[PDB]
Amino acid sequence: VRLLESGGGLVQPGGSLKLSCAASGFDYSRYWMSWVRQAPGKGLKWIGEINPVSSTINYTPSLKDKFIISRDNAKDTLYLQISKVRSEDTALYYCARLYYGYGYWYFDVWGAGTTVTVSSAKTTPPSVYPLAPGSAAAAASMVTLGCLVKGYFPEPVTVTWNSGSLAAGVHTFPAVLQAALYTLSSSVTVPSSSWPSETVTCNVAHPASSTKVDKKIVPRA
Amino acid sequence: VRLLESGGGLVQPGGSLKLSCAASGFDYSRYWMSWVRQAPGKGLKWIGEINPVSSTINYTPSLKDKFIISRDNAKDTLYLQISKVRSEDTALYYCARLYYGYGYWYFDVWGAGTTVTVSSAKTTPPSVYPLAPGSAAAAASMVTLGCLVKGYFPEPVTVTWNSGSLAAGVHTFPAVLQAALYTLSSSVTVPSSSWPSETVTCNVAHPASSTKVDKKIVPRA
Amino acid sequence: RRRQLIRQLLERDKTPLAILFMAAVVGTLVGLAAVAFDKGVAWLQNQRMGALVHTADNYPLLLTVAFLCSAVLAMFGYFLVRKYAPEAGGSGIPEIEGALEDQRPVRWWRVLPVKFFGGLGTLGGGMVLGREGPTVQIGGNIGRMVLDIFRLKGDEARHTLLATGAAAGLAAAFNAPLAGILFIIEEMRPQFRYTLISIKAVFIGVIMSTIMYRIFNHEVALIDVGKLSDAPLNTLWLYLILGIIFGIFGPIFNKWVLGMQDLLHRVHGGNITKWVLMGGAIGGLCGLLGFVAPATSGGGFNLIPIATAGNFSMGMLVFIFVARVITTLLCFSSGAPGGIFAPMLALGTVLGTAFGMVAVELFPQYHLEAGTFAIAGMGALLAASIRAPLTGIILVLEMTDNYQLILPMIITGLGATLLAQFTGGKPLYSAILARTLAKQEAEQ
Amino acid sequence: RRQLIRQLLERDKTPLAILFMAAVVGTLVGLAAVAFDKGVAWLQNQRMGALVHTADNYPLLLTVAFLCSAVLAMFGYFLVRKYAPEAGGSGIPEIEGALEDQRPVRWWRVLPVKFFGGLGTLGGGMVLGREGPTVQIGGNIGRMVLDIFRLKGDEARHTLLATGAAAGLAAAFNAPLAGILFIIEEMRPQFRYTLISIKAVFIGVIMSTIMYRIFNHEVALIDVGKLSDAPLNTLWLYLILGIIFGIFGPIFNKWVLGMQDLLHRVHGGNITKWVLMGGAIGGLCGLLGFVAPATSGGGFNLIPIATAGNFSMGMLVFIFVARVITTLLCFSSGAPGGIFAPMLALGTVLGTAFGMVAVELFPQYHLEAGTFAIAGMGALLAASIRAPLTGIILVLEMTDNYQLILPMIITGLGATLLAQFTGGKPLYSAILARTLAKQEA
Amino acid sequence: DIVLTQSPAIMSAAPGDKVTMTCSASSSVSYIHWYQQKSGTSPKRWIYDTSKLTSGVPVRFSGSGSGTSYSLTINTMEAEDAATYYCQQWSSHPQTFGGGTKLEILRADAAPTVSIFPPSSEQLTSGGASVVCFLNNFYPKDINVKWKIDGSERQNGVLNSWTDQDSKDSTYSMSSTLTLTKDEYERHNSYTCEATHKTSTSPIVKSFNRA
Amino acid sequence: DIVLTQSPAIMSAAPGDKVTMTCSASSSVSYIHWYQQKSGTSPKRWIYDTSKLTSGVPVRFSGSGSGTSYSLTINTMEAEDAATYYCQQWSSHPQTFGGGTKLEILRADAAPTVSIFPPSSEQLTSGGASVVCFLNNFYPKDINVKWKIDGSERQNGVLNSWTDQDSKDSTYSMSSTLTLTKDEYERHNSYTCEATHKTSTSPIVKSFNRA
Repeated sequence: VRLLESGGGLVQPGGSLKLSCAASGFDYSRYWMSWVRQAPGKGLKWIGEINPVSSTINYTPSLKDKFIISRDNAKDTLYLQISKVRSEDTALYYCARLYYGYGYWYFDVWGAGTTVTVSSAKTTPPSVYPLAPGSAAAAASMVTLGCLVKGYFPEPVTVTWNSGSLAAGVHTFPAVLQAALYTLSSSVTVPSSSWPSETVTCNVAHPASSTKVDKKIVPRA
Repeated sequence: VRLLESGGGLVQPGGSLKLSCAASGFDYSRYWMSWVRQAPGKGLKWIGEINPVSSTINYTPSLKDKFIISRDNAKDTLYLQISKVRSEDTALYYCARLYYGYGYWYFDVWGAGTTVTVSSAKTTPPSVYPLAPGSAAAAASMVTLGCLVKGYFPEPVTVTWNSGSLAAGVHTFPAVLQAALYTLSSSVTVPSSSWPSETVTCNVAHPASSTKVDKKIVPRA
Repeated sequence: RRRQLIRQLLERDKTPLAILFMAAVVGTLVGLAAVAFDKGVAWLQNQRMGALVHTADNYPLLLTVAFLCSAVLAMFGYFLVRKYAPEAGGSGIPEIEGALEDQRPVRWWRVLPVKFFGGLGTLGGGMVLGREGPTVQIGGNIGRMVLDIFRLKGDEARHTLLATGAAAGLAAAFNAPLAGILFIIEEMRPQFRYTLISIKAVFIGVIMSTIMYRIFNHEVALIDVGKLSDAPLNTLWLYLILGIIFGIFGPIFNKWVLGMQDLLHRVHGGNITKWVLMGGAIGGLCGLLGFVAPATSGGGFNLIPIATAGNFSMGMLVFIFVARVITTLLCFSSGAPGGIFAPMLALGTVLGTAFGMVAVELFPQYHLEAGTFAIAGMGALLAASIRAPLTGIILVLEMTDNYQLILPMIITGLGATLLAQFTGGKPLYSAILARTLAKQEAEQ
Repeated sequence: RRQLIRQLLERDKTPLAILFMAAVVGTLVGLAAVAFDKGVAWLQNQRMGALVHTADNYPLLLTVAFLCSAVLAMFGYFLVRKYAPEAGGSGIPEIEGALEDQRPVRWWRVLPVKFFGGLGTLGGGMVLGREGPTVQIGGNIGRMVLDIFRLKGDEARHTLLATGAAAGLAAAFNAPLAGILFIIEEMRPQFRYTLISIKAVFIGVIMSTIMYRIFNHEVALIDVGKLSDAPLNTLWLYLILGIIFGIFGPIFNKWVLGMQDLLHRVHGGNITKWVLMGGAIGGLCGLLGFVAPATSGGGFNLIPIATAGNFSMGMLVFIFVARVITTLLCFSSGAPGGIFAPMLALGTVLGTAFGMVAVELFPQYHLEAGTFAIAGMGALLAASIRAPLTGIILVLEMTDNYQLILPMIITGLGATLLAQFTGGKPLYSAILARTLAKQEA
Repeated sequence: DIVLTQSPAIMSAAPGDKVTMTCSASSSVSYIHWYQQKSGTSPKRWIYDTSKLTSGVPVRFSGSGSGTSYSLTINTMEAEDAATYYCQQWSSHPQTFGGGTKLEILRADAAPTVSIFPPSSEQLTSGGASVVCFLNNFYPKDINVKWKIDGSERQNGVLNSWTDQDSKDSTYSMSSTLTLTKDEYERHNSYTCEATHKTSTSPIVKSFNRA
Repeated sequence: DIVLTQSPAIMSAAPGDKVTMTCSASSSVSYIHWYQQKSGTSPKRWIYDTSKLTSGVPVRFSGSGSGTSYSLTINTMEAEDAATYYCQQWSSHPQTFGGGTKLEILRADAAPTVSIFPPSSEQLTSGGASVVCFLNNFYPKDINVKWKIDGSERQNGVLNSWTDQDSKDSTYSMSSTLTLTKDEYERHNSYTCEATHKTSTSPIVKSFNRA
């Protein structure tokens, strides 16, 4: 039982796109399919539903051709068209299959989501800067390292350390947007004896801009 | 309703291949499927049948796993895998959907067939050469042109004229074999008052080497 | 009297082999008979289709031949009935219901050829009647004929082979074995006293005639509707309301079907010519309408699937309904040979669909599909006019095969029988026997 | 004639009191049946949980399996012997009698005895159904509200007794139609006209089904999926299967009756030799519901598994014999609980086995053993209890393979036909005949 | 496994003719099916269960038989009936097919349309030089092609191919392919193609000159 | 259309504890459903029709209420139990969701493990200079930060960014980052970062000096 929505990404305002949910693990007809979006860190809202014989398609109290739901049982897939996109529509979009118990319907099984970012801002690679502690700090129990992934657009970047093998004691913080670019930082507290005697590297992908980068945190010489 | 079998072409003697038949237009579970082959020039030979739940598979008086038949109800696809391919196994292979009336079973809808050639030869894109009438064409009512398809292996190839829009007045002669390479021509007749005045293109297609050539018949300058 | 019971219990379910074997031959004949009759009606509606193609230009001339063929055949049918077997006009189920009570004659030498060729005429011209009428009666007489021809003696053999013929008759008309059996033992049988109908014999009859029907009619269902959606428990009350609506309309329909029988009697006064003429006039109107509005005419089976799929507009539905009440009355009420059973399914579909439409828009939280109400409503007119719910349900179920709709189907059905009782309607099959049996007494 | 015209115009008129009272009966029987169902479930789960606590020590677990089953069985047989002997065994014939005005409906007694009695026998994993308990419980419920509301008349006494018995089968199988059909094919006074309002029996069953659905929605008792179809040149095979059931149908009746007797000797009517032999079989149940669960239990579990053709031929024959033995020993021993359910499970297993043979013998028919499973499933019920029309519609409502309607009828009919021509009798009637005759002699 | 043998292996009637072919079988078989395989098309279930017609099969087609002999009949055969027809049984396992009866159409005469074709210029950049010559839509099927390089005969390195009988017009068509090398062809000027057929006593000649 | 409003907006509760959120509705609603959304994953169906645990759901969870007011409840909360609970009705149309209630592991306090960072050399090879300050691993989430440039307070071009609670220690981290142009940066020397967290009335000061 998988629902796999794709089609998300960056669109310029006033544009339009076609999000797509691709379904496996069940008889896709018989089942009502739905679209529910989440305005980032905020309330879940329901876009619409479409029945299996596509003879019923219901939207939310939403303007004329804003949304256009449809599906193709032959390809086992569900589409959603947003037309004249605006910043409102920047959100995580999940498709879900509809069921019930007593007969008041619920959202049975959800997809992972795709993010649609609605922005005139241009895609822009990130710059990766290491964060060694300075020739002014006396190495204690734990040594804290890090990298600043400054000046990208759009979300997301993926930050891992030592190709993700140093999974312990890491924090990638949330990115914050500023004047149409994002910045995030990433910590990795290792013990004092671990480093500089050992190589601690940070790996950053921003695939939006085909950027892959490895920046090694060498101590402040 | 349609069965569109494939994966055939050229195999080395003793070696093995897997045919897929991909079905679409009917609930593919529900139906016992089958394979029937036909050696060039000769009659029909039932190979095997698989039910929907894969819990019954009969083969003809075959050997070990001379043949292996399977099906993927998820993909709507039938499979036939042949082993130790001696040349008896050079045929056109039909996947057929099975059904009954009073209850004595027949082969309901047949696919188009893929060809399998057991031979040690080599896949060769055909050469296609335009055949326009010699510089003094005493152009009567109806000009006949054609295109020559030589030096391919294996079979088959398909010739259509202007992507099928020209169907009336088209021949295609069975390819003849010469030093392990096949050759054929294809003729077509139009109003003289319709060519050179209008594009006449032949679309040759050799599946085995996945080639299309679109030669367009230029008058003789 | 307990000692009697002990003797009876130990002697239960024992049917003389003669009876069983005779039911078998009964079913086989009724099956073939119904098969043949069905093929006949088909051939004729096809002939008529063939002439409309020979005159496919000239619009009024086509409208003419549509009418005239239907005229000619309907007349021929009305005639055969009036001139050789008055008992075989109208349905013929109450005629058989009576025969079971020993209150009517089974003049088979008469009815068989009359009802058969008579119906071949009325159905084959595209009139709004079913085949159950003809085949149930035809079925009963075949059962009588083989009781006579074989001189079988006893109350058992006279009730049983009459009832198994009757059932095989419904079974072969709908390809509905269980519906055949359930019909007998819920509606057909003597309703007020114990009887000697062997149920095991009824079965064998029906089995045979279904096998006969399947031999020639293999690989096509009468109504294909596909697997519909389900109904959630919070959706049920809506089928009860639909049942109520059918419950009030059920007897209102019975009034008109009876009343109309009368109002049409005057037009001909019992006169063989005013009848046959009026006969071919409604008949002509049928072939005419089976061209300019075919949903208003014909048996009705054709628009069941179309309506279930929700392919008619609301306008078009309400039209079809009205036009079909009219044409249903006009054909049955006018005493032409042919059941009212089939066109009752067609009306219940159309009405149920219409309710479902309204239901769908008003309750989008239910995720309704009009077509579940079509199927609930399909056997509900049969449950409030004929008042044989158990037969209607299992008939619909055998035909549309949506067993997941069992609850809504029962609940609609039951609600229909309950309101058809509390508004003082009467089992339309009974009321026709009561009019017929009383009309025989009160002319003495 | 004059009388008939008067009757016709007065047909299908049920006093609104009766209707309304049917509605309440169904509702109670539904809830009752639900609660009973939950109870048995709960107790099978307790026993499952103790076998977890002693999951090491092999003979210690085999003992606790035995002893819980023993103890619950005993508790059941006791409640029955000590307070309502009428509520031992099935209880269907007991109600059939009541319909004939030949047995009393001591509800004040049976309700608590059959209920908690069954909760004991079923809940210990005995080879008995829920129809027994629910059908009887259902009738008494109908009796009790006839009493409590002082409804007067033959109608109100036969109707509210019947709707209760129907609601009882309906809620036992989620099978509305089978409920109603059972009444008017087997339950009703078989030899004289009666005043059972069918419209009333419906409303009952409606309510009790609605009750069952409210607590047990989105779970079928038997899931089997959509089977294949049966071509016409395949039908004869179902007739042969029906004959095989037709011969074995009465042979089964013999042993079920004969075994009621051979087990009476073991106790002689003595409340202690009974209850003790009661928990001895009961113990052998929970024991076998561990070392070969298919030979024990209600049987619904193995229906799906057999229909899908997942048992071998060996495994099937075993499960059959084992299940004949265990079926008799539990019902024959007058423990409270139907034989209806275990009869389906026997019919499936037999039918499947026939289908296996069938498949290998006739490759050109493209058979699927599982179609003979579903034909055979109601066939024992058609040759032992001889209510084929209820059997068919019951299987149909539960397996939902309407396409197999012909094979199902043909098998069923062929079974009732040969269980007549080999001199067997409606096992539910023969029990009433034994019981009514043992009353006068 | 029943062996089915089909009456004429190749038969020949003129439209209007009632036609019958036969499927005789090694043991007894019941309800056989028949397949129509037109030229380079897949088999099409034609007649099933001995005598039922598939949907869309003209009623001009019929079926009968029982036991060991079965037949398929065309009452007033039509020219678009040219196929090979197989019968098939599955009353006994495994199922089995007939040898096929290739029905071929008798029609009136049709003069061949000869068309001559000089080795294309990219074929000269290859090394070969196949001169092609189409004879199209002739009846009957026996035709005689003759090659004349500079008035003199050639019969080395010639290849022929005939199509099956066409489904609407029932005519045949033939291709002739003279293959030489670049020089072996350039060392001549006149190439002719000579067509002898029933419809003309005097051979239909067509020729091209490089110069 | 119906607006549901879940009462605790965010809440904390120690493992093995009785937790209960509301979901008050603007009109009357029946059989509401509850979804658990863990951090960065697909919402999952938890409770439905006012209170049936979905296949899988630990038995420690429970629903109830009616009409205008419902509630999810956890007798003995757990580790794996923190996440976001969204109630949802579809009793009326269109369906609606509640605000959500974030369920958080309450824990023992933690003072923050502060790190301060000098702008990288390459960031300066570009004329930007970000001073990063990691306040790692502190409970509660409530913290204050404050920068000192040459020991002087500064509010511009500071960007602050908390992680959501940890799933290894249930503590917050937070980063403050101060961005300055290379020039801007170079005319100052003493750069300090002041953490003011509940577990001390004297702030953890962490700072460096360019010199």
